[PDB]
Amino acid sequence: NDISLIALLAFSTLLPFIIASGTCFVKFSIVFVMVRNALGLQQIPSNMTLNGVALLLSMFVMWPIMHDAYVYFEDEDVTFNDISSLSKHVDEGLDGYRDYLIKYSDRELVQFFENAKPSIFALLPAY
Amino acid sequence: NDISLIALLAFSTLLPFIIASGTCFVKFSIVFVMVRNALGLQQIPSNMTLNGVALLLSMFVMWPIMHDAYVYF
Amino acid sequence: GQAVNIRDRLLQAFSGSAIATAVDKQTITNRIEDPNLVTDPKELAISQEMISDYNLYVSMVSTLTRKGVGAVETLLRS
Amino acid sequence: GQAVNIRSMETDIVSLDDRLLQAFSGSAIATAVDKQTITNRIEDPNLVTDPKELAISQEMISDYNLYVSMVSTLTRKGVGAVETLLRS
Amino acid sequence: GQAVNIRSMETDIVSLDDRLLQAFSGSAIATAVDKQTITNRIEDPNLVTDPKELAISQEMISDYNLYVSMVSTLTRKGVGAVETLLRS
Amino acid sequence: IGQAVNIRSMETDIVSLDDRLLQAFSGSAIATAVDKQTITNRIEDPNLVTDPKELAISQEMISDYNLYVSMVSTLTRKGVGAVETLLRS
Amino acid sequence: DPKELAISQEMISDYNLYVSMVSTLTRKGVGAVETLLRS
Amino acid sequence: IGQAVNIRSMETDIVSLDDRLLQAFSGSAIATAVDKQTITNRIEDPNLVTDPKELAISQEMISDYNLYVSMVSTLTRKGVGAVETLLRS
Amino acid sequence: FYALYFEIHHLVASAALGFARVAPIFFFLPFLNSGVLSGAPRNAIIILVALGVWPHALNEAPPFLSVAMIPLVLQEAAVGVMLGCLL
Amino acid sequence: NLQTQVTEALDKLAAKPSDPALLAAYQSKLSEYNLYRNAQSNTVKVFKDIDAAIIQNFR
Amino acid sequence: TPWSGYLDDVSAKFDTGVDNLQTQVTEALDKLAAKPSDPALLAAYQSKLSEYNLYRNAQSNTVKVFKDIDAAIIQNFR
Amino acid sequence: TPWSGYLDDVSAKFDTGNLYRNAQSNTVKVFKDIDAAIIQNFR
Amino acid sequence: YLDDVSAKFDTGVDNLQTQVTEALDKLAAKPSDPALLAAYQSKLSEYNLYRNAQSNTVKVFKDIDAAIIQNFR
Amino acid sequence: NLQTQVTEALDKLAAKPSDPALLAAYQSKLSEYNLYRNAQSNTVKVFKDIDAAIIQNFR
Amino acid sequence: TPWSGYLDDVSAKFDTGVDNLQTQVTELSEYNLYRNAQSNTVKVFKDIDAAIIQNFR
Amino acid sequence: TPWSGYLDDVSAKFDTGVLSEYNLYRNAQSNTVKVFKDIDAAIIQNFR
Amino acid sequence: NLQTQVTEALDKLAAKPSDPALLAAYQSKLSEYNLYRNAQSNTVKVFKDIDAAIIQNFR
Amino acid sequence: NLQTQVTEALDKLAAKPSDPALLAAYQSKLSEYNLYRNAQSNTVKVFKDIDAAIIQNFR
Amino acid sequence: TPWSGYLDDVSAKFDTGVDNLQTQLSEYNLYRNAQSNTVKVFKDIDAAIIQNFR
Amino acid sequence: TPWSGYLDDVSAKFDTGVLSEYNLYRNAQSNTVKVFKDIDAAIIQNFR
Amino acid sequence: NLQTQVTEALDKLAAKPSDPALLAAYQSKLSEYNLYRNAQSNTVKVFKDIDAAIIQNFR
Amino acid sequence: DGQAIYIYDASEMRNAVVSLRNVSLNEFNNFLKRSGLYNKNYPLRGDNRKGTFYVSGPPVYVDMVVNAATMMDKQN
Amino acid sequence: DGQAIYIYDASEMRNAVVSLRNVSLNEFNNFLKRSGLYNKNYPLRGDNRKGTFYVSGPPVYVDMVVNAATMMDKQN
Repeated sequence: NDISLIALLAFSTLLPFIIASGTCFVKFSIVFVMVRNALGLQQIPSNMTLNGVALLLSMFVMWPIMHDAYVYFEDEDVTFNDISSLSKHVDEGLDGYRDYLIKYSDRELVQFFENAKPSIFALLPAY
Repeated sequence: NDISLIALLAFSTLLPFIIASGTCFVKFSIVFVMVRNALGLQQIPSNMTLNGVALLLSMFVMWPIMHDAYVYF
Repeated sequence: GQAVNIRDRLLQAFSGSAIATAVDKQTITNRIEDPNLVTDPKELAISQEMISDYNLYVSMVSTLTRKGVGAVETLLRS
Repeated sequence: GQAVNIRSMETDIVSLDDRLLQAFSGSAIATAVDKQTITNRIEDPNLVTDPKELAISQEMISDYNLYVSMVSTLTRKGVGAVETLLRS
Repeated sequence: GQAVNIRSMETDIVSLDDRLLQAFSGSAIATAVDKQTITNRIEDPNLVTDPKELAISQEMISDYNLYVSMVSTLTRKGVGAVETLLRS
Repeated sequence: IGQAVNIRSMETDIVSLDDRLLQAFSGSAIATAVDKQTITNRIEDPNLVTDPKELAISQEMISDYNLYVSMVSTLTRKGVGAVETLLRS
Repeated sequence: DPKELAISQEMISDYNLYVSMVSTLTRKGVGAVETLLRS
Repeated sequence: IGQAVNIRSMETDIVSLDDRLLQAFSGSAIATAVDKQTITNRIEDPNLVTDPKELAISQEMISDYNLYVSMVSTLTRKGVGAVETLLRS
Repeated sequence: FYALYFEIHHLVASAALGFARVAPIFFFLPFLNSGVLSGAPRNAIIILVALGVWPHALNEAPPFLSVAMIPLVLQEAAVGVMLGCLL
Repeated sequence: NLQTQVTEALDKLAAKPSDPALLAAYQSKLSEYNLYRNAQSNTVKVFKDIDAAIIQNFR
Repeated sequence: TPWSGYLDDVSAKFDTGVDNLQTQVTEALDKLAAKPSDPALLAAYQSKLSEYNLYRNAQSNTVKVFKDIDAAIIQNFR
Repeated sequence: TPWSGYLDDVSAKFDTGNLYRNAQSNTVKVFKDIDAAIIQNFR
Repeated sequence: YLDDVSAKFDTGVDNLQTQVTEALDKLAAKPSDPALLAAYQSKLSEYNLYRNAQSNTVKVFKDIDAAIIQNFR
Repeated sequence: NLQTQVTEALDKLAAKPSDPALLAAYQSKLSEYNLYRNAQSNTVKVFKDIDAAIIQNFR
Repeated sequence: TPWSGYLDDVSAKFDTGVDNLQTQVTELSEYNLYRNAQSNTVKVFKDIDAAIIQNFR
Repeated sequence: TPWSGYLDDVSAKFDTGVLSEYNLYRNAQSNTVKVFKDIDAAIIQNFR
Repeated sequence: NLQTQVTEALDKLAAKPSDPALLAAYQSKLSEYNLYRNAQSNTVKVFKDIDAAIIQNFR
Repeated sequence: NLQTQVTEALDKLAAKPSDPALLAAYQSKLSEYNLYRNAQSNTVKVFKDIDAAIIQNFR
Repeated sequence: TPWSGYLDDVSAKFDTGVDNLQTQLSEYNLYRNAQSNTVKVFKDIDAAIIQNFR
Repeated sequence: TPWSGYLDDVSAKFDTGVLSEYNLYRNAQSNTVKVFKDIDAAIIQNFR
Repeated sequence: NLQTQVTEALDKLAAKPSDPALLAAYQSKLSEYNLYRNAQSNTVKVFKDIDAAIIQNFR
Repeated sequence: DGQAIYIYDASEMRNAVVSLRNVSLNEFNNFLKRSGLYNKNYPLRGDNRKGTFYVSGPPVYVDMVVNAATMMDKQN
Repeated sequence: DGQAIYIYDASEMRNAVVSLRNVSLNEFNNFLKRSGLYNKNYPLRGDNRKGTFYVSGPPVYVDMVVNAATMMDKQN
């Protein structure tokens, strides 16, 4: 029970770095300021605002996969007496996110990195 | 008699904001940030030590004033 | 004789937790204003639980709101 | 009667995340049983009378408490190290 | 008997310090003579053998105990209120 | 009952700063070291512990040692915290 | 005294919370103007 | 119940500060392991805990064990805290 | 003896609005900004300046009590940045 | 209104401090009022402390 | 209402378990004090006072055991 | 209604059973302390 | 308040403190009467119940106010 | 279900508060329930305190 | 289930250790001290564990 | 001068007030001073 | 293994609650087990407290 | 100076441990010194506790 | 092992100090009164250190 | 060197004072030391 | 060396438990050792707690 | 087990050793033959009239024998 | 063991020494011979009529001998 609360609190602490690196926010906030440098303006429209409009867009599309994380994990069918099925249970909980990263990452770079179904920890820089 | 100790500890807690306002530490700190800014150096000489060197001169001047308070009280 | 009756998601979330802390505040308030319920031990134990999960509830939504708004500033200053 | 299970099961790991995840499941299964077996010792009221089984139930609290407090502060430092380097 | 002054008209003060200095001198002389007037009550033997005088001195001990701690936490909260503003 | 007192305090002008603090430190360390012996050999002497006349004094000196060193602890803690609030910035 | 100290027990604490609340809002209030002027 | 002492405290040269700290750590972990097993064998022998004279001895070994590791804990804590402020600057 | 605690306690509430009025002048002025003034003794100055200039009497209760507080802060900040851009 | 029916039972024992039934009922009153008063004091305390924790988190 | 608590429950539980001991020791006090030499009356009131002293200490120390547990809960409130 | 205790019952065995007044007056104080010390062992 | 919970026992009985003194004045007058020993034991034993029910109710009210004051902080 | 056989043994002692075997068994019951109640109070308290320590660490 | 704790086992040992002492006093210093040390020992067993339940936390 | 508290005064009321007479005169005397003892020994534990 | 020789001396006093030598040796046993149990309870507590003090200091 | 007239009345009772008036005055002395001594011990303790509580508050 | 301790030594000191007092009434009454007294003393003087450990 | 203490001294006041004369002799001597013994147990508790 | 003349007076009362002078001297011995032992126990404790208060202040 | 067919892989076989106090192995085997849960491929290994034995098989067969043995010995 | 074949590498063999109180080694060797858990490759090393012996083998054989040996002294 108390391992679930420290794991959720660790996700709330790490949440700015995951949205800063792991999700599709980097595709937004880079190309937004790319247009400003394409026009030649330096401080217009003052990129503090432009990071806002990149954040509401990236949160709007990341939220449906985030909603899947509730309905898999708020249920009461988590009691598995053997620890390996519970491990594969929470493996299958993050499976939509892992499937999303697999959909948007290049193939051979991932297997180069897990050379060291693929691990979520390995494809993250490859995304 | 007992609440004289309460007045002492309550004076003790509000001490460094008196050093922040009442003493001459405010003359040394400002001119030391200004000699950093006029040279164009931004981070160096690492103003955590510049607070210390500005504090030690102000204590060096303020010591005869504060010392008569102990012997009087 | 005893009786019984039977019967944007953030905008429903804040309204849902709005009275969820109010009725648990009031049920231990009239638990403690009733003097018959504060003398019995097994009523005291379930009020002790009722205080303790009340503390964990509003502390959990406190810190989770704090880290929720804690994730926006660093990305916005960038 | 008593009954112990001699055979412990194991599975192959290929990556680095599953090695963390089996520690995650091993701690959640450790705390889920140790939250319960001392409460069953308290709820059985023959177990709350003898000082022998009181002293073993005394020390089972300290074993649970130091363990969960240790894994809290190690993770607090572990995420503090990811925090400071990316803040710079 | 005892005395009450009737008109506590607000003598408007140029700063709050003269008020604080008069409250501090109004109570330091209070608690100084209390710390004597119960100690000399204990130190006389004829005062302490009478139960009638003895529960009166029990009373003044309970007043002097409750007083200084009521001034203590009231000023500790006053200092705690002013430092949270001045810290910033 | 044996007492002694010295009356005239040594006092002058030193522009030197650390040696006054050295005299304050040694004057507190010796006065807290002589009394830990005086209370200990009062307690290990088995004649003083039995007398109710001596016991009223014995409860006093353990309170005078208790309040003294606790006062220096809280004054120094506020002292080293006051310099901390200015230099940490 | 059990009812008078209790009503003064709430009376000190709520006004202490009110003074901390009014000072934290002034700090985030002017700090928002500071960051918006840096923009 | 028949004791022995060793009188030689050897000296090996340190080749670095890292070589110094390994001796200071190994010299302190043995003393904190041995004193706790001393107080356990004092307790687990039940004829030692029933006598009045040995109890203040076990009280002394308790209060020294508490004060030793608390004094090395706060000192190492303030040491690494002194590292963190300099590294933050 | 309750009013002695209340006199300092009405003051520390009154200085918060006094801070909200006079804080964005210490950002605007060239000899008072954060480039010329440090962090540790800045907030000591800004409180006691508004304490020496606050118009109502200090021992009295402030009329701030639960009228409309979050828009009151935006009033006092808007007049503060007005006084900054005039000064 | 508990202090009223506390304060109505002290006077008959004041007039008669030797009745065995009355001091039994008086102790049955006063220990229950002891259990009531610190319960109210301890329960307002948590509602203050958790209210201070929010501003401690957000400051 | 003239209200009852759980400690008034257990004390009046002693007072309803007994029926007439508050007046039957008065009737044996009427009897023995009339002629204070009768052997069937000396043991009569001496058999009434003995159960009165046991019953009144039993109604008293039960109160303290039912007090201090409820003290330990409220001490465990914070 | 005639209420009875068991200290009323041991008097009833003494009725239904100057030395009779010395045997009973001592055994009634036997219970008066045995059943008083047992309930004094509560606290 | 704490004077009044003490004074309710001095008001609730009229002059018992003098009634014991005139009683022991008669006891030191003629120390040989059985009605005087029985009247003295009936008047003396009421006093220890009176003063210990005076000092115990203020003792239990003392810690009740001590529980009130410590929960300020 | 301990409170049931608590509430069933006081009444026969209420009807007969002089039986020596019964009040001995009643004290053997009631002191054991005294040992049970603060044990439950102390055991829920630690489960609250270590759970409050995590939010104290992570806040 | 009809439940008995270890304190009840101690008090029951004074019931099963005697054979007819509960019957023959009806049918005296023997019954004085046999009930005296029974209450004193169950008081000791009441107290020895109560320090440990406080030493839980 | 010898300092005479209230319990010295009540023993002075027994002495200055003046076989089977003289022994029961002590029998009532040895208990009344223990009664005056423990009543003030009841206030003294309630200071702390 | 102290509890064995605890559990072997109560029964002979149960069978004979009038032997004067036995209750003297039994009281000398049971007070000695009283001295052992709280000693173990007080000694595990400091080892908990000092282990909790390190994470309270370093947190 | 109470201990002087304590230490002056025991020796005449030592020479005559059968005078009935003397043990009445001696008990009236020694119980009165009992009432004085715990009064001084109990009165210094509160003056320690309230002086320790302020530094307990301000630390 | 059958372990004996210090309270067993001091309680047997009353019995083994005399030759045959346990087999051969006012003597045995006060002899029990001092035997039972000294173990009440000895169980208190250690228990004060027991509560004085932590 | 045999050390003497105050409880020895107050019993030394009693032992040099000398059959019913000898058995009322242990009567009051038991009373005085048992009442003198508890007067410091409160104060020796009152260090802490 | 107090424990020596403690351990030297118990044996003559053990060999002769009916001398009235000896149990008076034996009780006069054992109560003084009672006053000595808790005095040593109470005096080491303050020196531990005040030593713990400094690290409690500075942590 | 008379109602369905459970299929595991070979690396999931768990085993246990239990001890009975007042019920024999021959009586427990006559219970398993009376009910129909007796499996000749995974029998119970122990002495035929003793109290301790060893069992190994699928995880639904081992947890059934353990939960019926430690609930049958407590009833007798 | 009569139902399956376990295989471990050579670096996993475990050792154990266990002393029985109220049963002999020759009585425990009959429990291993009659039940069919006897193994001639890794026998039990010890004196035939004593309590102390020494075992070494696979981790499913060692844990079975220790758990089935310390469960007979609670029954005898």
